[PDB]
Amino acid sequence: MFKVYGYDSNIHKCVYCDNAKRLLTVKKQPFEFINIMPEKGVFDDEKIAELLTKLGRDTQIGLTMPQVFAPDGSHIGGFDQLREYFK
Repeated sequence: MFKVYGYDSNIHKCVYCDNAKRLLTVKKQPFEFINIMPEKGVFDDEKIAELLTKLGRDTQIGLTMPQVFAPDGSHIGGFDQLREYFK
């Protein structure tokens, strides 16, 4: 189950979510979504905090969404970056 760090609602846009979703489904792999903005304009301090630590030990260099994560490993990347993970 891949973890997608992005937005799944009317509180935020998301293009890669549409393709990335069918992407994993097409390859025949399960996954789970995660919204980093559970409010009309407020990110999730809980996930955001763990997100940074999950990334590494630096800062968010223009961190964009959606950001996927290994179902049981480490950060994989976005859509295209992940497509490489799926080959």
